[PDB]
Amino acid sequence: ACARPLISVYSEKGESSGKNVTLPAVFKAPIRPD
Amino acid sequence: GVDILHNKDRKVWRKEPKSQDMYLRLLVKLYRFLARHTNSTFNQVVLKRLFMSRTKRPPLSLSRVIRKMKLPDRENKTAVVVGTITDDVRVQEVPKLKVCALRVTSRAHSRILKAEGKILTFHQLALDSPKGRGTVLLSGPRKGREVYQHFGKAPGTPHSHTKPYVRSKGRKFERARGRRASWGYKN
Amino acid sequence: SAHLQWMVVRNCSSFLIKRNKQTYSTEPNNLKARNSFRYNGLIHRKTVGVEPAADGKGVVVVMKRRSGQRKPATSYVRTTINKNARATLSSIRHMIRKNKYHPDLRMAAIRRASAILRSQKPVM
Amino acid sequence: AKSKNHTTHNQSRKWHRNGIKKPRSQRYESLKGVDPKFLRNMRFAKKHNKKGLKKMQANNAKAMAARAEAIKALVVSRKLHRLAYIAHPKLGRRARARIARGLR
Amino acid sequence: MHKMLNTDLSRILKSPEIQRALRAPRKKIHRRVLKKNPLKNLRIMLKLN
Amino acid sequence: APSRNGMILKPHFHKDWQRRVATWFNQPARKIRRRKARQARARRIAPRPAAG
Amino acid sequence: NFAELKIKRLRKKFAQKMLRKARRKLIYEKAKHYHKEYRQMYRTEIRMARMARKAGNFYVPAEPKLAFVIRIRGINGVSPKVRKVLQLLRLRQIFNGTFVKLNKASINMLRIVEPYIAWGYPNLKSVNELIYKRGYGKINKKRIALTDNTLIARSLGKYNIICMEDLIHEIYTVGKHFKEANNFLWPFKLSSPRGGMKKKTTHFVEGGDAGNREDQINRLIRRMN
Amino acid sequence: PSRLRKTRKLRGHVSHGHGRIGKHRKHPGGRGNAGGMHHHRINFDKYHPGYFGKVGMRHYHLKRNQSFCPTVNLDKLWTLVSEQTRVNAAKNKTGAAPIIDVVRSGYYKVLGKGKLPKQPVIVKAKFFSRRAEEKIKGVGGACVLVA
Amino acid sequence: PALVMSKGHRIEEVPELPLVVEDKVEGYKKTKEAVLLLKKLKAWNDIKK
RNA sequence: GAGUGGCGCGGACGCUACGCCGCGACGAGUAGGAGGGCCGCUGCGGUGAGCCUUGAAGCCUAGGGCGCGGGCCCGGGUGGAG
RNA sequence: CGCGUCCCCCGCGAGCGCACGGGGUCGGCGGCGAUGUCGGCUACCCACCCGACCCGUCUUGAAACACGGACCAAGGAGUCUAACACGUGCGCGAGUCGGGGGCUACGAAAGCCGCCGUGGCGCAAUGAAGGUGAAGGCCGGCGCCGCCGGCCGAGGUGGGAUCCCGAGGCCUUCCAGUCCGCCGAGGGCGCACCACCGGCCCGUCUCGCCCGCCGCGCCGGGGAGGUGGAGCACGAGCGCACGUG
Repeated sequence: ACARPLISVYSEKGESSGKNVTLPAVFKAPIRPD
Repeated sequence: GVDILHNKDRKVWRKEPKSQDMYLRLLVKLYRFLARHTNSTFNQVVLKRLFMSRTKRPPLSLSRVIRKMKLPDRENKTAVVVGTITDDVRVQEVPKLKVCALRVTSRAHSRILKAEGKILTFHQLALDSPKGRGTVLLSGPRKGREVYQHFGKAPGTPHSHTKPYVRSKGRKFERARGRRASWGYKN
Repeated sequence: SAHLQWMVVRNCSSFLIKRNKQTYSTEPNNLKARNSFRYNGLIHRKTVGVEPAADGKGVVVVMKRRSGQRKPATSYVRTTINKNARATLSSIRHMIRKNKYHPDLRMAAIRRASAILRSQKPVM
Repeated sequence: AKSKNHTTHNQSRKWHRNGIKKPRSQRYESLKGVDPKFLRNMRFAKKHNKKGLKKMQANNAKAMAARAEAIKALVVSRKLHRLAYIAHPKLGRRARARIARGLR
Repeated sequence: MHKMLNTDLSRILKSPEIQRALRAPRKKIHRRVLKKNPLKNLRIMLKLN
Repeated sequence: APSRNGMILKPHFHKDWQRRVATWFNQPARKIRRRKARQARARRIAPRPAAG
Repeated sequence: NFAELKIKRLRKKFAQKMLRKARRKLIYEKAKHYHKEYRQMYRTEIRMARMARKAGNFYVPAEPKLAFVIRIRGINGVSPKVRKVLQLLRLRQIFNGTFVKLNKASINMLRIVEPYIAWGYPNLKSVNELIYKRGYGKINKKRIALTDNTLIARSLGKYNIICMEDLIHEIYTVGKHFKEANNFLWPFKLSSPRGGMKKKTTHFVEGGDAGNREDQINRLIRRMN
Repeated sequence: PSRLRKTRKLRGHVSHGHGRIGKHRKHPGGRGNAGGMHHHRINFDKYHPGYFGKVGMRHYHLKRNQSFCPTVNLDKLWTLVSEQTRVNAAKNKTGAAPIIDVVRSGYYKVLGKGKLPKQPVIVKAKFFSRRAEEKIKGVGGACVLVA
Repeated sequence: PALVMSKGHRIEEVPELPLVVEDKVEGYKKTKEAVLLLKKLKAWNDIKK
């Protein structure tokens, strides 16, 4: 679908921060090796 | 020792699209399955048309998809093009349009959807209608391309309205000896 | 999706290995280990992997979960089965058939686990 | 340095490789080369066909009722036959069913 | 834009929308079958006549 | 000799044209030169407009 | 429930068994009917010739409705008209055979290729061996061997030719559906004549094999089949 | 890409796909458009009729600025002024026609090709066709001339 | 992550994500800070490769 | 097809879909055309957690083979850095 | 080879077993087996039998008493550039393209500008040119008028892949009977495209008549019918890459 999930953000220690970004629609753009 | 001419043995249709683009190749897999496992001949034509070259699937403009869907017994029907749907700027009124096309130009999207029309793709067209029941299958003009004006009978040979290959058209670029009775002759 | 990222991986993946009129896939979850839409262990939601245990004897069953499929660490859950040659093959038949978990890989996995059990079984 | 002047030797062999094609047998011949006094008049015959259309939709629809007054007002051996009757699943459906039940 | 929006045709081709309006799979493979002469073979003759 | 149906054209390559070929590998280095000669101009005329 | 669906699937499986056995008895009784026809056909030909000779008059029997045309000469150095007629008779390969019904239109096609064919009026047993052994079917433009009755029935059933014996009947007794039965048969791939040809080049009248052989094609059919 | 070319399939083959009888000789019909009237008369007649000879008046110092007169039709005239005007001038009851300056959009003449949608316009164009006037007047509008 | 493994990048211990880090990685001025980052995010096995 | 009335926890192979499979017919060939090369040479971006002083390239071979073929893979010797 | 029934003369038995039955198996066997034998087609040498002239080339025809070639290694010949045509792949699509310019190790790269889209080709043709420059029927006012109106409206025909409607039909000691699923008598809407008819725009010729008007004439537009055009008739181009010529 055009579903944009909630992509977390990681602190330098390797643990997940409480601040989260909606996956930009760039990442669901058509996968074209051509 | 059999007298068969093997001149006309290898048929020159297409078995697959020359395009290596995956989305169009994933669509072929979906219509290979339908062309054979449905009794429908819609799915035979749509499969055959996905293989075709750019020149063989021309852009059907919006105004034809207005015109060829205003016809009787074509109401509440989905217009299917295997080419593209380009926006025609010199048409004002745009009805509700259930349309399937491989591409639609973003200005035609802008036009069709705002008039409460729905745009599907060929994966959705299969879910809407596997056999293609209640679909208007259209194509744009295939003597559309300006290339076809140069074809046919020889330009310089009588009753030929054929466009000659000239570097540039003026008053002195292929106008005299073949084209006038005043010059050598007129065809 | 599964079918989309196959049409990329099918010819130009790093695991892909072509020589001697043969094609394989050196993926960490391909079992039968051939370049195939069925057995590719990167592509699908559900991925049964069978590997030799980190210890001497036993076979691990690598189960790929439902949730984290964009999550390369929290994805794969591993379970080591150090039992007899019957109820290691049985555990794997029970993990797949009776969970409805990728039942295409029900017999392909048991021929593998058997051949791992056959490998860590000394010579005379 | 004389040469061969002319021949038609290999030509019949060449003409039948794509076939001696008979010309494009199409309906509606063009009105090209028709005498331009006749063609003026036929062009005027098509020009004013609209003139007698209220006469036409009347006359061609009174002949439609004339089909409702004329069609509404209108109204080798024996042994192989009994087998051929039985041996196919439309006319020998119940006939096979009475053979099958007749072993009691 | 996407040329096709759902690319998971694992899901499409076995979804009940398509699965109603197929025809049945003809998976019975038919290999070549030998001829037998009527002079040589009796119970190949009795199959025909 | 012309083959078939095809455009009539007169290629202007009858001179010793290969001696006087101007190749544009200067271009990406020229734009660096023109830019450094434009900033160092503007840095001289310090409060004045740079277009002038 | 499935108490029905077990019993329902058996009844339909039973219904199709008794549908076979009803068709099977028809194929027998149609074949037994033909054994009477061929007896009555064979005997009336002799009968008419006896009541002629008793009177002292002559019984001229009917000019034969059916020929069997075998190609004998090769594919190299053949005239273009003679190429065309051979490939309208479906004789595209040396020692190919096809059944050709005689009329005015077909004998003039069989006289124009007289060097390149060995033709004649075939026997009832000559028709038998060609349709059983060498009998192949043109099903979906594929030379599929006539091994079962449900190949001829599949293609020729609409003309009520539902078995091999119906086809042999349609060939030998040139019926109203001879065209659809003859064109169904693939042109018969006969072997070289076992014993040797007399003289390929010349006509049969001048000690050759090229052209007409009235009852004498049957001597060469068994030589080749 | 040389590997994809034809020369790569002609290694081994002697003539290199240019005939064994008639050798690949340098210029066997002359260089370029040689023999246009002589030995290439048929090519230059069959596909390039009018090539040889003069026609019409020479015009020595011709500039392509004086003869500049680009045309819009009445077909795509409503593309030049935004969608916001066309709906407002249709919706409004006052009968005020929106002015379409054609010189602004880049065109100097309005030709009358298309079917103009039935609401009054004002066209401030430089040149006009007769049919172009009739359609603007027919719908019910003004053909304003401009300099 | 299927295509990134099929590319060949060692991504096996990447904890989750198309990986997004906090904005105090822009503020780094030494490699020892930057190496000890890729240890924690478990992308160091891609440089060890 | 479907409605409503009158004990045993079991079942091989598969399907790189550019794959797999089945049935028929056919296969000369200069000039010439097109296709397919997991044919071959040299550099480049990727990639194989590739190979290599426990011996790279090369070169020789009455060694083992493979491919219809182009060619290639190994064994042995030689060699010294890819 | 039943009975319970419908006329003219006299709807599932229950098993077995053998098999000329949609391409071979044996549930049959016996020998020899460590420095003297076993297999290894291939590859080394050799012999016999049949076949077998020396390649390349131009040529109607070469083993030629045609020419090049004693032998071996290495080198050695359809390239690159511009232009054009067509095919094919990609992107956007009445547009499209920054290619020149400017902005901000690899990087001389890449990213960006839109009041940098000038400009290129495309969207309009035609004429030497001045120029001109691409649908209309009818229905009312003035059996008719220019014209005040008036709703309506990019053709027609024939063939057309597909779609649509469906007279009726597709079963289980059974009868109505709803719902889906599907096929077909027959009927239509008909994409592309082709053939034909119309129309439309420019050039030119014949015909004939009306109109406009700050400027009435060597003015301006209009009409009918033939005819010339590389045109219109609800856009397909542009850029990029590849192939071939």
